[PDB]
Amino acid sequence: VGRLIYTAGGYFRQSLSYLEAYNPSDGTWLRLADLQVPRSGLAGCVVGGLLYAVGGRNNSPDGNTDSSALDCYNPMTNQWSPCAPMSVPRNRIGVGVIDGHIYAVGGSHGCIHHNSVERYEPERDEWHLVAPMLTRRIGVGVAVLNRLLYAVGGFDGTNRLNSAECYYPERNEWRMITAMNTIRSGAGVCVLHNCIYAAGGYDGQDQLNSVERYDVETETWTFVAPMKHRRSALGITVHQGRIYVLGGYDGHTFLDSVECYDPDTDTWSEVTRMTSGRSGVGVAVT
Ligand SMILES: COc1ccc(S(=O)(=O)N(CC(N)=O)c2ccc(N(CC(N)=O)S(=O)(=O)c3ccc(OC)cc3)c3ccccc23)cc1
Repeated sequence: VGRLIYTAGGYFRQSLSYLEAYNPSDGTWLRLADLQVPRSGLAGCVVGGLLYAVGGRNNSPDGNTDSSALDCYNPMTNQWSPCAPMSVPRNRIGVGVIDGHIYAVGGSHGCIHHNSVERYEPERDEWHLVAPMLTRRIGVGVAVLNRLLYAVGGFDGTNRLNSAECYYPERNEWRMITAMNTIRSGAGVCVLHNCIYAAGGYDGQDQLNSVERYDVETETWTFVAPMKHRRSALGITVHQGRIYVLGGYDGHTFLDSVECYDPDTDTWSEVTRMTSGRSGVGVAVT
């Protein structure tokens, strides 16, 4: 009865409003308060025991479906709360937390492919922009390791990317790192045991099940055990020293499948399934 896995938003026929907490130990799902606005291709994160949903794409009927919204969920009260919106709409967004601050990375607004990045301070409820990335990335994967922010893969508006870059907060500058072996957009990126994992995604022709991690020491991307299902636009997070992937699109079907990665045995495996297949969710743990 400790920490739970929270899934918010997603897509099936349209942008979804579901918020659902999964309990890995007893294997159950709990339906929570809906998002005030349905959104797909959003990102989730956690700061001070609070759940945030960032950007994405809503179901607005006026032609403006790209979201610039930031929303806060309080588990203790089951209340969603609107926060200060970002400086620009960011669909297919990537998020990372450093020292209690949320970084919104890349994403898209219509034909605009953001290389820009902004930082949200919960203690001030403010968004301030920082140094833009070296590359424009939508469908980018973001993760944080030792107070450094990594932007991985994506789509620069012309080509799908295998390249990755690193953000140094104390210098406000970006620095390219070693590229992935695989071209990936809409991948699952996270930090587990001092490595940066990149799972699934879309190489431009197929959805992927291959998985590779990055080591700062050797500066190399090496493959690990592949997922049971190819999937892009998947939700990802860590729980109890294991990696969890949620939903996604395999090319024909919006997956309800949920797989778990054991780094000690280098094994993947389905452990449960969501209440309904869906892609482009945001996920966090608290
Ligand atoms: C037509 O089927 C789909 C597929 C995915 C969705 S989604 O609701 O999920 N969604 C919507 C969004 N808010 O943008 C997303 C769509 C596409 C994404 N990719 C683009 C990118 N730059 O990463 S993707 O690389 O992953 C991809 C590529 C080709 C595909 O067709 C075979 C399918 C997906 C999204 C990437 C991340 C989050 C949402 C995406 C909905 C319907």
